[PDB]
Amino acid sequence: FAPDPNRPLWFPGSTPPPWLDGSLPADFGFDPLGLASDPDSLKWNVQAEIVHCRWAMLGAAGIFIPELLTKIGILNTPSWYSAGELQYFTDTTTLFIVELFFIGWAEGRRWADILKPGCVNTDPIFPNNKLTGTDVGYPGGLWFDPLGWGTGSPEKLKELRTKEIKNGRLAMLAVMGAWFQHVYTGTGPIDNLSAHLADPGHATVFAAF
Amino acid sequence: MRDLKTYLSVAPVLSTLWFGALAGLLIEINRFFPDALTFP
Amino acid sequence: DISGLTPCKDSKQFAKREKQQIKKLESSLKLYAPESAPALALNAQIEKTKRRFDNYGKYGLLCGSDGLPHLIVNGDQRHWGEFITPGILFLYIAGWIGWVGRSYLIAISGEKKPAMKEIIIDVPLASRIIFRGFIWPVAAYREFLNGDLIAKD
Amino acid sequence: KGEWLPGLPSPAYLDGSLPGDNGFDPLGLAEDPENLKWYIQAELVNSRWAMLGVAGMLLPEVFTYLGIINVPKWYDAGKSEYFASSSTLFVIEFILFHYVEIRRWQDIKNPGCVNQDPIFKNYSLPPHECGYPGSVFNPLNFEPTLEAKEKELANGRLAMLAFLGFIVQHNVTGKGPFDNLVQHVADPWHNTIINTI
Ligand code: CLA
Ligand code: CLA
Ligand SMILES: CC(/C=C/C=C(C)/C=C/[C@@]12O[C@]1(C)C[C@@H](O)CC2(C)C)=C\C=C\C=C(C)\C=C\C=C(C)\C=C\[C@@]12O[C@]1(C)C[C@@H](O)CC2(C)C
Ligand SMILES: CC(/C=C/C=C(C)/C=C/[C@@]12O[C@]1(C)C[C@@H](O)CC2(C)C)=C\C=C\C=C(C)\C=C\C=C(C)\C=C\[C@@]12O[C@]1(C)C[C@@H](O)CC2(C)C
Ligand SMILES: CCCCCCCS[C@@H]1O[C@H](CO)[C@@H](O)[C@H](O)[C@H]1O
Repeated sequence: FAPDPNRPLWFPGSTPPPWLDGSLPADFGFDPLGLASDPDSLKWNVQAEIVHCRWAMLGAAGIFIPELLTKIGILNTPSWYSAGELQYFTDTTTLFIVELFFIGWAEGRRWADILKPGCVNTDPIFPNNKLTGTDVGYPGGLWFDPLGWGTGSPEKLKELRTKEIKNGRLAMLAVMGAWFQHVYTGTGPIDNLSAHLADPGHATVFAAF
Repeated sequence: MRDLKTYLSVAPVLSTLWFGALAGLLIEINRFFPDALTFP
Repeated sequence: DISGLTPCKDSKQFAKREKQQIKKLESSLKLYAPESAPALALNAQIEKTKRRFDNYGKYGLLCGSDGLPHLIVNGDQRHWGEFITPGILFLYIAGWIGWVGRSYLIAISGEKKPAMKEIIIDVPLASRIIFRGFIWPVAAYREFLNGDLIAKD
Repeated sequence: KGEWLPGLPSPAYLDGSLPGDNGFDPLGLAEDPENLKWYIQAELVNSRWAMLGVAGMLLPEVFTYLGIINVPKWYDAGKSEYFASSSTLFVIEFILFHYVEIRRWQDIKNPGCVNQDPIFKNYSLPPHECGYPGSVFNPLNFEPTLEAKEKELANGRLAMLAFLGFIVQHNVTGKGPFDNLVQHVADPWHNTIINTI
């Protein structure tokens, strides 16, 4: 992961900021507000972007795959927007508290990783189970990298991480798109796509007045 | 970034943030527990 | 009861005050449609007044010859909820604030120019200090015995 | 020496020599050595009392639920009728504890003052460590190893947390601990702290 001063930029013909160097994957020189000027801020922001990207990828899958299969009839899942207010085997509060406990353990160990890199790579109960990762944000090991694709040449690793970051950015945009589309149109996302494909000249945002 | 965090740690800005949070807390407590003369 | 006061559940002046407040609120209700939002807002005020008076009755407050609650401070065991318990809670919050202030003033004392951390606050240091006031009575007591509380000049 | 929060460095004054040291002092209560010496004794006595208290509240209720014995609840045993009336019992307790706790305090102030008994000057407590008298207090001659002290402190801390749980559960439900456990285990997913609020 070496400097790349001739990489494509978000704004062709401009000069990338000095802190955006090109060693990080998926770097296009985009930081107009100077939010990552400090090295510590950049270190924190990289991890924040990674976790946001992965969570939004899972969210995009969970919204768009089940709702496409409902329109085909392979599944009969309810709408994603109102799926939170349905009745389950337990009330929503205890589900949220159990999720808080479990995800809090996981997130606290991730926080310990961020603050101190080695720190938490070893099993608390069985000393022999270790995470084989090396860089922060990529824990590795049998649990988070069973197939071994997470380690390799310093050149294929950069592109493998760039694909992840760009897919996560796209999913991050898509989740908010689905949310606002449901707020402003009153129907599902696949309905919106089909309606827009039927009448692209009219079935848009401006078809609300 | 560092300089802006230093500025946000200056006395008046921290004071207005702290007192705004305090005022919001007290206002919400009074909205949900109004007209308290004693402590049951 | 105490000092010639009667409980507010018995005193007729308290009920008369409650009736007059509701009557005053209901006179402005006549100027609006029964379904309008101002009519809905004055009804909420009427329910709030009813709940307030019912609570003042239930808590067991003493009322004078004017229909207004009167506080008992001397130390009566059936009136601790008016001065004693709130006072203890206030003394716990204020001691918390004072102890967190004292610890922060002590922590920045030994620096090159300690007046810069008094106008530009070291927020991480304050975050470290802040939650030490939860056990402020124990520490305040313990620096009293050892002698780290008072400067002997 | 373990870590209560993996990653957080241990405080300097917590050297790993004391039994039960896991580097847990986020609020800096034990920074002064004079305060730490006092807090060790306080922890030992509080854990030892909480152990017996938790046993006394829990076990007779378990044996009452099984039908072997029939005794009142821990929160109801106070207003029962005994042979001596509550005030007399309190006065006797106050006198006896005023003796024994001052005898113990004299040892905390200086280690070897009150080893000898007044009435029978022949006997004396052999030299020991603070909080661990032994001899008469250890009739069966169990060896005070580091493992034993670590177990004692761990079980005592668990007992203090159990006592706090008992008090809060009785305050918020009005029933005893074991019946709360039975109600929870009967249907875990609808009998939690959330359903009582
Ligand atoms: C993530 C990508 C993405 C995609 C593919 C779509 C696609 C669509 N949106 Mg949409 N949207 C998005 C993000 C996206 N949106 C975001 C982030 C928001 C929140 C501001 C919205 C808010 C929104 C509303 C309020 C409405 C739509 C509507 C629509 C449909 C009609 C087209 C239109 O009017 O667009 C309008 C687009 C916008 C207002 C903002 C989109 C800006 C995104 C971020 C850029 C996308 C292009 C970018 C180069 C990436 C390309 C991806 C590639 C696959 C092409 C169409 C299916 C309409 C609909 O339901 O049709 C009936 C409609 O009413 N969208
Ligand atoms: C660290 C905070 C702190 C502490 C511990 C004290 C403590 C004390 N002050 Mg004091 N004081 C303070 C701040 C503080 N003051 C400030 C900021 C002012 C200027 C407004 C004063 C003005 C003042 C006067 C004029 C008098 C005292 C007096 C006293 C003494 C009696 C208690 C009293 O009257 O309180 C009353 C306290 C106040 C009226 C001021 C309180 C101001 C706020 C609540 C404190 C906020 C501190 C800081 C902003 C928070 C630190 C945050 C940090 C973690 C980053 C007591 C030793 C009296 C005395 O000497 O008699 C013995 C007296 O006459 N103080
Ligand atoms: C959009 C977004 C962030 C956008 C930020 C942008 C553009 C910032 C840009 C800048 O900072 C830079 C780059 C550089 C600066 O110099 C300039 C600016 C401009 C300041 C994050 C979204 C992030 C969105 C995320 C993480 C969403 C995750 C969603 C999940 C997990 C959804 C789950 C569910 O949908 C399922 C799966 C099933 C349902 O039934 C239940 C639920 C729970 C609803
Ligand atoms: C002694 C004790 C209880 C004793 C109970 C007894 C005798 C009960 C007796 C009875 O039941 C019987 C027998 C029979 C019943 O019929 C009658 C009664 C009377 C009801 C509890 C102690 C209970 C003590 C407790 C709960 C202490 C908790 C302290 C904590 C958690 C402090 C933690 C920290 O201090 C550290 C560790 C490090 C800091 O840096 C950070 C913080 C967090 C501040
Ligand atoms: C919420 C607790 C953490 C909040 C941190 C906010 C910025 S912390 C901030 O950092 C500046 C340097 O960048 C320092 O000059 C300043 O003293 C300090 O308060």
